[PDB]
Amino acid sequence: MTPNLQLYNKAYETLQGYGFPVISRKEMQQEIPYPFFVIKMPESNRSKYTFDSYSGDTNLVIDIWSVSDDLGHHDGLVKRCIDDLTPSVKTNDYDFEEDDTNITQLVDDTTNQELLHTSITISYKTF
Amino acid sequence: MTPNLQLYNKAYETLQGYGFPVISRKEMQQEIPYPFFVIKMPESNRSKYTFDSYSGDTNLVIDIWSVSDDLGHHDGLVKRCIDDLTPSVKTNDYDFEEDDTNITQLVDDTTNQELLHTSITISYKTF
Amino acid sequence: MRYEDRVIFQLEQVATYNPKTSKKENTLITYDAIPCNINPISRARKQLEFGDVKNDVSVLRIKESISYPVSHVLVNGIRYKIVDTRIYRHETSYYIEEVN
Amino acid sequence: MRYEDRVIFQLEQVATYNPKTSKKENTLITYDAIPCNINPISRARKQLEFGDVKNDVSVLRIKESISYPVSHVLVNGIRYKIVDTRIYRHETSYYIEEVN
Amino acid sequence: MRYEDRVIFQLEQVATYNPKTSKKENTLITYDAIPCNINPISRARKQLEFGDVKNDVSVLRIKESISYPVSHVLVNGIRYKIVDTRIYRHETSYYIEEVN
Amino acid sequence: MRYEDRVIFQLEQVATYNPKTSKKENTLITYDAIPCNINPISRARKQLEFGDVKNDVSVLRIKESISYPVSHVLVNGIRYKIVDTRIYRHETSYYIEEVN
Amino acid sequence: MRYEDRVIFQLEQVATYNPKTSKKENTLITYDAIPCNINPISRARKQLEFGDVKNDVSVLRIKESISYPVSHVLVNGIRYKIVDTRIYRHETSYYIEEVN
Amino acid sequence: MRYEDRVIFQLEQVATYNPKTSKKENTLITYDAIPCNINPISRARKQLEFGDVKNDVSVLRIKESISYPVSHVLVNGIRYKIVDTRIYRHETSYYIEEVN
Amino acid sequence: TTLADVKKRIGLKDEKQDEQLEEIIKSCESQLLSMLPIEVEQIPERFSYMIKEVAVKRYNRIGAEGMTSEAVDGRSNAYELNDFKEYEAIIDNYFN
Amino acid sequence: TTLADVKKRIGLKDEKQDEQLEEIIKSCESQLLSMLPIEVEQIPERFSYMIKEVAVKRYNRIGAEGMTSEAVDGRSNAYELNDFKEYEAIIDNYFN
Amino acid sequence: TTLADVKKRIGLKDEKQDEQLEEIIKSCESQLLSMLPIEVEQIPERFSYMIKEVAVKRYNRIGAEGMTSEAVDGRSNAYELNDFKEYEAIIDNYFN
Amino acid sequence: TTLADVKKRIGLKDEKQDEQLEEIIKSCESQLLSMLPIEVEQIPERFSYMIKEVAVKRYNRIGAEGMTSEAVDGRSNAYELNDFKEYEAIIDNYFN
Amino acid sequence: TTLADVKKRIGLKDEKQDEQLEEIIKSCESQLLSMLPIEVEQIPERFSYMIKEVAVKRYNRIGAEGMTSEAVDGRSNAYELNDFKEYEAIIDNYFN
Amino acid sequence: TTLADVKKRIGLKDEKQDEQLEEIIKSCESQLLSMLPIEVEQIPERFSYMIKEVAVKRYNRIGAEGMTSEAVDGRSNAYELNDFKEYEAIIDNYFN
Repeated sequence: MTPNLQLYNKAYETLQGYGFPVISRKEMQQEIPYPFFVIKMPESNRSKYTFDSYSGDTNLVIDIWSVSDDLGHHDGLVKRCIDDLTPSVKTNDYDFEEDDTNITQLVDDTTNQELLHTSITISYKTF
Repeated sequence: MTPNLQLYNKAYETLQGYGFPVISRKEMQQEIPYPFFVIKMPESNRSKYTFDSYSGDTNLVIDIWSVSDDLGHHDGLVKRCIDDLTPSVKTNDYDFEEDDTNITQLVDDTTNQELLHTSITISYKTF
Repeated sequence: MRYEDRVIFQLEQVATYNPKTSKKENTLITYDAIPCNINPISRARKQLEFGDVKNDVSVLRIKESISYPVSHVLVNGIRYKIVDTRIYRHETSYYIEEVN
Repeated sequence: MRYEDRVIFQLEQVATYNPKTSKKENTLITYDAIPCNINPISRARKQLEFGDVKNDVSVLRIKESISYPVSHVLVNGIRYKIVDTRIYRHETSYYIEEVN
Repeated sequence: MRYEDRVIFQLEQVATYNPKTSKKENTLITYDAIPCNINPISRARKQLEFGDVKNDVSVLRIKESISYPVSHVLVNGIRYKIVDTRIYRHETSYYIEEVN
Repeated sequence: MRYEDRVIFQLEQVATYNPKTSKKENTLITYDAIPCNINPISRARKQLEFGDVKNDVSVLRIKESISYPVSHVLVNGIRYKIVDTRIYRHETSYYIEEVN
Repeated sequence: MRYEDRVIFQLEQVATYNPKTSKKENTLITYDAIPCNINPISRARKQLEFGDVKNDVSVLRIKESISYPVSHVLVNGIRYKIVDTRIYRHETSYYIEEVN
Repeated sequence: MRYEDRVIFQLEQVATYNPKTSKKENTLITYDAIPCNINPISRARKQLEFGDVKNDVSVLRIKESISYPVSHVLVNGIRYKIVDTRIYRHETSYYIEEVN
Repeated sequence: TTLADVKKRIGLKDEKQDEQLEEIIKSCESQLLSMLPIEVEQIPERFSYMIKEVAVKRYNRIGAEGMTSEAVDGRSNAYELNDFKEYEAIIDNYFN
Repeated sequence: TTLADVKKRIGLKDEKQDEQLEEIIKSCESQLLSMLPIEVEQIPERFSYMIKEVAVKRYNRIGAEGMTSEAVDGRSNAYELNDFKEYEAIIDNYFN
Repeated sequence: TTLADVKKRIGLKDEKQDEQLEEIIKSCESQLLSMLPIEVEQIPERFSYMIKEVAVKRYNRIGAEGMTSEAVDGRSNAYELNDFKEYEAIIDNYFN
Repeated sequence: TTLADVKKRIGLKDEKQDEQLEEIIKSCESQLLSMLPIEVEQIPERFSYMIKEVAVKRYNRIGAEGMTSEAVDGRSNAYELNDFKEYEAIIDNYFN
Repeated sequence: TTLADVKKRIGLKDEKQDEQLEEIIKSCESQLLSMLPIEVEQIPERFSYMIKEVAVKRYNRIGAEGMTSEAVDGRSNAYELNDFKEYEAIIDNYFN
Repeated sequence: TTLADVKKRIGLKDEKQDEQLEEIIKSCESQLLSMLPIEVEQIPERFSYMIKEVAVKRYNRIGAEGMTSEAVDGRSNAYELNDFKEYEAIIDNYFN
């Protein structure tokens, strides 16, 4: 596997354990209750790093949708993700270490309902 | 030949061996099963590098389309490409060495079907 | 107009944000059902950032007018937000869109 | 309406992603064929990122309505995704687009 | 035209900015009510940077014409800015939009 | 319809790229001429990256239908790519654009 | 056409820029008034970089044609720039927009 | 059609660029005048990078057709580029735009 | 008539509409036998095609039996004022 | 008639509308029995199909009983002026 | 007629529609034979072309038998009121 | 007529539509010979052009033999109500 | 007539359409000669212009012989009902 | 008439349409001389303007001699039903 799929599988194994639905994209016939997680396949740069290995920067985005009725709970999901996915993730072929994490939130009215949209970006240096 | 066509021919000779169809663009009367490879003609910068040679940066993009039913297999194609095209490519007139490779994936719904689109960029320094 | 269908009006009453508990729990006022007339149901693809949803953009009509504040309707088992209301002499007409 | 053509409805039932095997294998439910009416076939150029394809954007009509969930149709040997369904009193009308 | 409704015209007279007190307090001239004819009230969603508001874009009609300068109207308890005025031989027609 | 004009159908059959010789030489299958009906010739300015060209966007019509695959037509001495084909019960209609 | 209104044509004659005095003072030629026909006056909001202005976009009509060069018209006490002039056999029609 | 007006057709024949003298002097072939029919003259504002110009976008019609190549027309003392030509059975119709 | 002879003309090749076509044909036979004189007990074979032709007209009109015009999402049909109209001139002319 | 034969023609296999169709059929039977000669206590079996045909016409007209045309957003109907007009002539010609 | 001469006029060189055309021709022959005087057991060869002409009219009207007009997305038909109207006059004038 | 004289007027210069034009011409001759009195065995050469003219009308109408109007992707035709209408005034006026 | 005088009126200076115009003129001459009294073996020179006028009408109608209207993408024609209608009155009034 | 008197009214100032106008004028003279009684050998000068007026009507109608309406790329003309119609009331009223 690439580091992309290895990390993506670890992030699914994690977020899929909380009991809320986790998806890559919603299909039209599929009914999803709030809150829910969208998780998007990582990007990965690679370059020569030592005479014996590559290294690179692998970017993960996970994306949390909720009704705005209770923001303390939505923030509980954000903090739960970050605490499970940092400082380091470890898998069969690869190691990942948080370089930075960026949290941004929007109030979204596209759906005739006031939703909260949090986008969590984590940059992992990988070895 | 330019380094562009030399590399492009080597990348065809490679990817065309896997048994999936490889194309530069799809024409309307042409039926292509999934998965398939799109491969795009390299860009090449050139500049003076020593008193005796040029050198430059040649950019290859190969581009992998699949139905999202099985992502482990699609990732198997991505890893197979990268392992055949790196660290170095060698041809009649030119040498190529990986400076970096960038992998990005999208979930694509343009075609009323959920496809996976992976774009693999490899930057070769060339000599 | 044939006024066959029955609509339930609602007002979702917007609460103040409480920064001590991080909640802004709204409350719904909900009214007795009224005879109305409504367009045939659509179930269009709408294409949000997270993906496809079955939307319904529609118009609903009632004879004379209602005394009371409203914001959403429930009819045919679908809940809609009112996005225009248009007030003729003897008739009121509501443009409505499904939520979600 | 002349309801001459026969349509096969389908539901492609979306599975959960399995991160241990990297698969999300869907399953198709497929129904008995129904008499329908459909527009003449088009084969338009549609111009995707990878190139040209022969698309078909169309409408299909059936008398009364069906009890069961659907998502795609197969008719004339072309498979379509349903992109709107519009529910009149005695008739149902589906807007459909070819997949690929 | 039936000229049933009564409109109050206004001129909001623009003051100079006073940099010693940081104020530019305008003053409203307001006129006696005139018989007019007006479209049915809309209450459309308009979607500003801070959020949704109930807008009303409309037309108002009066017989012959008025001697005096105007800028806003108040009618049906809604205040509008005049955004076009169109001067026919025996009639004047004002395009108006609610403020807020 | 008066079916006066004669059209030659073609299929340009797409070859695989040969990386040893750097060629992807297609081959044209070309058919016997068919009676058709076609719009009057246009010669519009089309404005490409390299400059102006005389384009022709048009529709061509034939009675019943053809057994065989096609991709281009030659008629009036102009060669066109087929960009839609629309299949009625007793008639087929092709939308066509000149190449170049 | 009823040709009731009287229009004054003008030519604003463009001078050369004088770099010794930093002036390019134009001069207006102005003609005897002509019988014309014109649309009812509008006073639309137009929204410039510095703010709102009362614009008027209009059409003016005269019988046969005029011997002489023109560029602006003054009518109803508003000055307009001519932005199209359209020359029929027995009639001339000018599209005009207010300046400011 | 009344074919009253007389048109002069032209072909501006494009020369090769001569890099020794830095010239690509074209040559005009110009034909005998033909009876035609043409729309009334417009003189619209067109707004180029350097400023306003009086443009004229128009259509010209001739009976049957001409044997010879053309590219521009001169009529009413205005020179136009042909931008479409549309070839009916017994008539030819040219879309034309003024140069400058 | 047989059902099969109507079935052949409208191009059907399966069983999925037989219970409608049977009732349509049974109605056409009853109507035509209403138009003949009272002493007539059966439609004479000379007229048997009428039952087929009107059964096809009614097959197309299905879902619009009272309607002059019918539009549904860009498909529009308009219908003849009386199914047996051509045949009234034959039936009457034959008995009288 | 039975309900089931009107039901079979209109292809309606569920039971969601039997309450309406039983009233429609009861209406069509009563109207036809009003059009017969005053003495006639029973609808002739020669005419038993008219009840079914008009019941289907009326089934299609549900929601447009008093309306000559009906439209919304690209679904449109236009209706004929009298359900029994084709049959007024047949009922007349049979009793005269 | 033969089938093959109707087939030749409409330019239809395959066999995909012979099941429909054989029913159409059988219908046109029966209708013309209904329009003749009651004594006349055979269609006069003077009129043998009418069968072919109406069969072509009917071939074009497939899917619009009961419809005065038919349209969808820029394909539209409008149809004449009676296939035999031109020939009712000729058949009359020949026997009278 | 010859085929060639029709062929010349419609501007055809190849063989690709002969089997249709032959059947069209053969139908026009049969129809016109139906309009003449019963004692007439052949169309008199005085009328021979009618067969040509109607063969051209029918050549244009091909694929619309029953239709008042025909639209197909922006091309629209509307058709005269009867091909021989002008000539009925000549034929009748000549024999009577 | 000559061909050359029809040719001169329609301003047609090449030879690309003489095959069609010679058939059109041969048709117009034959039709006018059909409209004369039965005895009259020759078209009166008083009427020799009608052949030319109708030939020009027919030249314009090439491709619309049987059509009352014809349109495509902003080119449209609508045609009068009978080429000789103006002249039927003159031919009558001269012989009566 | 002279050609020049027609030429002056339509505002022409060159030679480029003379061969059409000559044939138009020659046709108008032939037609009007067809409308007068048989004993009349020449159009009387009292009517000479008719030849001019109709020559102008025909000059405008050139390229539409059979057509009720004519549209070509946004220019649309519709034509009077008969060029001599006003003058029939003068000609008849003068001789009778």
